[PDB]
Amino acid sequence: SPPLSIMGLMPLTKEVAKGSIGRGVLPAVELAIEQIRNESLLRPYFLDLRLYDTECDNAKGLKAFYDAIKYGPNHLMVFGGVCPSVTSIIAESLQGWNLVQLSFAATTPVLADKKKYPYFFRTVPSDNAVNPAILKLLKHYQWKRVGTLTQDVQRFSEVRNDLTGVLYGEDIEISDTESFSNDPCTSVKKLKGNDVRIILGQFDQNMAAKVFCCAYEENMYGSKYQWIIPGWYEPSWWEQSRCLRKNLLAAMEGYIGVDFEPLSSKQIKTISGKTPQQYEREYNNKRSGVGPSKFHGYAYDGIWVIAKTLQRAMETLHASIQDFNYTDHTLGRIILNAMNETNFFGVTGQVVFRNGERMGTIKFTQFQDSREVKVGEYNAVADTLEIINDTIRFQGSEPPKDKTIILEQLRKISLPLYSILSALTILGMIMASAFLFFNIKNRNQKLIKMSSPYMNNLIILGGMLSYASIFLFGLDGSFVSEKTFETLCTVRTWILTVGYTTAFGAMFAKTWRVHAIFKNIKDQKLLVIVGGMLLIDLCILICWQAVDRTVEKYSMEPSIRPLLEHCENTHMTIWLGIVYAYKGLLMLFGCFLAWETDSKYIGMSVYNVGIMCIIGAAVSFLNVQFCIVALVIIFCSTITLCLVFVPKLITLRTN
Amino acid sequence: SERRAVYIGALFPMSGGWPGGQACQPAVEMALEDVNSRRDILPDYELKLIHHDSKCDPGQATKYLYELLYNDPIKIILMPGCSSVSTLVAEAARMWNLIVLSYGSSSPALSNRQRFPTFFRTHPSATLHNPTRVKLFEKWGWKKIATIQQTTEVFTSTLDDLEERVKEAGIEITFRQSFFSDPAVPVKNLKRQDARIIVGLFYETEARKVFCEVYKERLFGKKYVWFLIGWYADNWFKIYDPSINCTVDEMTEAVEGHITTEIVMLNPANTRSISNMTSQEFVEKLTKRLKRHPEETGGFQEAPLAYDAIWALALALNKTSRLEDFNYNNQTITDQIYRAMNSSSFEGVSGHVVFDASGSRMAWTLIEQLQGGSYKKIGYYDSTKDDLSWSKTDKWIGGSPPADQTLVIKTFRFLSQKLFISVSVLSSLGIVLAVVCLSFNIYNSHVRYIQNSQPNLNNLTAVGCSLALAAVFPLGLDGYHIGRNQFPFVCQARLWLLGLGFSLGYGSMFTKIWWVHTVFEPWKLYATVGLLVGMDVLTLAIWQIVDPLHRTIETFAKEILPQLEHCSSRKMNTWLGIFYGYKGLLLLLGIFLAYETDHRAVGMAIYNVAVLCLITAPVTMILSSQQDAAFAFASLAIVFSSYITLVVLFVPKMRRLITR
Repeated sequence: SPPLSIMGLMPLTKEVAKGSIGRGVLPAVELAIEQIRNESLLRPYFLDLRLYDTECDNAKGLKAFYDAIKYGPNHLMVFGGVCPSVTSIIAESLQGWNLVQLSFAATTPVLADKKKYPYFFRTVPSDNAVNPAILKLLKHYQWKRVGTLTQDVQRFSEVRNDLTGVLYGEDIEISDTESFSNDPCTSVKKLKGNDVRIILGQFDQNMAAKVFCCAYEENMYGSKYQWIIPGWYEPSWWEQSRCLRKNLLAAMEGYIGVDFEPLSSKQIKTISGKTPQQYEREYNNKRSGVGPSKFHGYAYDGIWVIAKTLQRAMETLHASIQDFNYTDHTLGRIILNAMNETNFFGVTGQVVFRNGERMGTIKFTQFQDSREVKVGEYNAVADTLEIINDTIRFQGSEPPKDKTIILEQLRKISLPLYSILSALTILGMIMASAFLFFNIKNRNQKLIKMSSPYMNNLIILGGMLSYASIFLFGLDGSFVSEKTFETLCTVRTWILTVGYTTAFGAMFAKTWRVHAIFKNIKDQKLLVIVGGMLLIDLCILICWQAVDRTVEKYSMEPSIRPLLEHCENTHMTIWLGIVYAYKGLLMLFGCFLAWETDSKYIGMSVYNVGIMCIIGAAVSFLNVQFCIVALVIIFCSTITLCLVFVPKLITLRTN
Repeated sequence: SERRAVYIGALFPMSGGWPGGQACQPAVEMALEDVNSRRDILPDYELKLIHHDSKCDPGQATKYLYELLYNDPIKIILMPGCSSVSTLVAEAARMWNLIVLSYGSSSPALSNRQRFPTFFRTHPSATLHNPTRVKLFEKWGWKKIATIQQTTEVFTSTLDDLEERVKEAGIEITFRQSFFSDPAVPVKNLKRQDARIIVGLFYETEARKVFCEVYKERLFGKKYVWFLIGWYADNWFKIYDPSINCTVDEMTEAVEGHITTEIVMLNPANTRSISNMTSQEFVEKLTKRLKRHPEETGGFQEAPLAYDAIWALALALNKTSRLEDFNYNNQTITDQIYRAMNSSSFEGVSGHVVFDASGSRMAWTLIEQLQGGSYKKIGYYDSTKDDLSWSKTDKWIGGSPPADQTLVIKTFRFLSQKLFISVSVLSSLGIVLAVVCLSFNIYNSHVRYIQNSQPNLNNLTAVGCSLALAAVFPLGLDGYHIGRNQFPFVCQARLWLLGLGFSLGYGSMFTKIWWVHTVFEPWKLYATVGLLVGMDVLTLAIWQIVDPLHRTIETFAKEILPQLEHCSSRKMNTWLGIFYGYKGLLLLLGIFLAYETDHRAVGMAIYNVAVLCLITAPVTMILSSQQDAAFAFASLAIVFSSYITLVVLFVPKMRRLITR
């Protein structure tokens, strides 16, 4: 039978880490070969795979290539996807012996050297496309604003290059793209600052140590995080010291990794009619030392697929014979023929070569620290991220948040104690109006001259103005939304303090003329004093009208929020010191006449109200707290008011 | 002896970065042939100069290579200058284990001593030059490193070597930027990175786009720094490209003085070679073999290293001065030559044949800022010491190799104003004050026929005046102003002002009894003033808590950088500030008490006095004291005029009444 010297050589020593398992898949492929031999399908092909476990020593592979040429017979093509270094060697070798061949195994998008990968090919490649699945996630996990980092191993560096590649048409906010070498906690902070909500990393299972470490540091185990990686970062690495072994498992929990979908889910009669179930049965079993090297599925796949393209070009060559040498450039043309023809309903999947690209899907698991829910496999056909429904072990129902939160508004009022407050304020003002109607409507025994004289009803009126204007501007609490934009409640407080200072100056000029006569009609002069008060008042009123205390403030809040509301004027303390001075103007004469000696207690209550205004400034520094503070302020205000009323009520007792 | 043709592993980079030495190879081979001719030293073999064209066919090159490995005879070495495929074979050697022979690869790639076992290539990283450039930085006094690079894998290796040196340097790697294609963005970032000490790495055309970006930024100044090396060509700078858009004039201007260099790329002098050839005669022979355009002379300067390597092979030969029993394996003579390699170092005519750690060359390094674009190679780093012959052609920052981190700002840490008018009026006031004190004392000691029978209040008046004088001394110009003694003075100053404030309100004490007289013995007003002093001591403890006053101030810049730490001065906890506000509150209390009420004329004087005190309160409130250098001490004169009115009262009719 016309033998088939095949370039059946790859790094497969027992020392060769998976290369041992490579031999562990050799037998299987050999079995496949034996199967093919059992098939004897493309006789007279007597498949003489010129075989050499290349043992992975770069120089060993060198001398291999060497003898392969010199001593080695007319072998066929790339038993490969083994040793990235010597891979590259082959990459160079691509057209070497007028050469051309293909592995299919390694994801090393180093393979991308279509320049070099002109005269060579491969199928199982870099899962950067998982981005699309991730896009599917961006669909399914419903995110569009994400950042990531990597321990940029020259691979993982190249991987991040591929990531940038994936950022092609990235119709979603690549909310960041960090990276790392070892500075996990450092980047951990950096990215907590990047509003940690989701995470993908290219790092060593080794590097994974510090990874999980910085993780448990942040530990933002919620929609404030996401775990994304690959079994490339070694299998059982989580199964494989800073973080809590608890928090370690926590990281392993929900750990969203992914790798190749090892084989066809429908474990049916393969494209080779092999019940892929029975296929794998025999695989593990006859394998008899393991299940074959992780590519076991892809391993025997490539076996049969070599065979496939083999029979394909076998037809294409029956078109023409077995005398090909390395000189046979036309045979290389026929190779390119079967190469363009690298496409079929491959067993593991309708294995075609989308620019050499394996036609497949990729298992995607969310490790719940052992529940590696390999739910998803982007059927590269559609990259149809076939997810095992309900396999989701999602912390919340949160499909990946895209760096979002919640606007926490400030505003703080009870509106009922405040309703009760407005009620009581109206009550005080109304009782004031009533008692005044009495005192005037009953002002016939105008029996006070050489005392608080019988004309103090005017002062009572000034007090009524005070207390009413107070009721209003205090009832100016929390729903100004009608205007709430320098809503002229400025003028509310303005008229408030106006009536206030009016009532104040009433007793002021009273005691003024009083102590004056006490040394050794004047209603006009007192009215003049109050008028000058109101004059400076309207002056500063226009002044702050130029300032023109829309309710605006600022704060962040939790349950995540941000508070902002307060009325503050352009005169940050200018008008403030102004009011302070206006007040001291009275408080002085107050304490003065207090020393001079009825209305002394009135001046006392006034100074009390001054201390109250101080507390109000404090509340301005202070929320609904400050709201109740203003409430208590108005309370003390009406309190001094009724206190004044009680002095008159003494006469009602006399009455 | 017997010129047994030794299989000489030769594939010329017929295509190559400089695929013209590929020819010069033959010429160097000619030289070698000349050597093979002048085999007198040890003719005991010839070269089976297995000649091929490297031809940049990297993969196919390697194919033919193997073919040679697959071919006779027992071969010698590499015909390499550039790495990639060579580098591959270099990794490969041990398997066959032959002479790692490039020359024109400074490639940090050379460093893989593990892999780079047989390494042999003249070109070496100018990082040492960079380190010499560090020395030059030293010669610049530069110690703060700002750099970037179009991230060539070359420039990658660079960035490493950079980092290598920077570590070895232990100098401030002030900035490590980079580039890939057009970092004009990162250029603006460097603007943001606040350019003072600049260097970058790219290729003549990458360099072209670079200079384009440069002229764009136009940030040319002693801030900017065109620190470079001879990776590109002069014309690559000097000649302009149509693909550009910037101002070849402006950019040209920028190009001048651009710092760069190149090692001594050939025999500097024309001495008779190791082959008794003049470097002149070298260039002669160059021209001789120059059968094509000397313009088209690829590896022209390299051809120097080429025939050099010819002679160098010859050196190893005459060292060995048959042993052919080596295979790609058989390692006896292999190790023999390996020793000869550990022994490989000489004095070649191109330069004292210098084996770097990996045998690479080493010699003086011409060093040329693009001196008016006539890059004056004013340095020659004798790699032995990298001893830069500093020919000092520097047309540079000051004409000068200035230092890195070009920024040196001032600070207005204080001021004095000479206290000129200040200290003047200060001495004047102290004089008049002591004068009035003695005058009243003379008026004192004998009288009873005045308002009462004792000017005990004159004492508290003098106390306030003493406070005034003391503060003139205390917060004057002898604690951080004219006199330079703060480290103690400022320290001692912590007390000075404080002390004086004590006597402040002394004279006002009478008011209390006057208030009592407003009601209308000495124990009453005595206890009153005692309580005043007690409040004073309370605030003094508050200050002792609120201490550390002689403090820093105040942020500002200045106009050769300038800053203004404007007048670092008395500054402590504003708690004591509020305490002073409270003291002034008590004062205003006294003020109103006066507003209430001879002794009446005395009280009117005291009213004017409280008015002056109110004035002083503003200067207090003028603590802002923007022009503090022109603000303080008006209140001292206030106190002066106050005590003046006091004595004016106490003088004439007071004598008439009390004494005479």
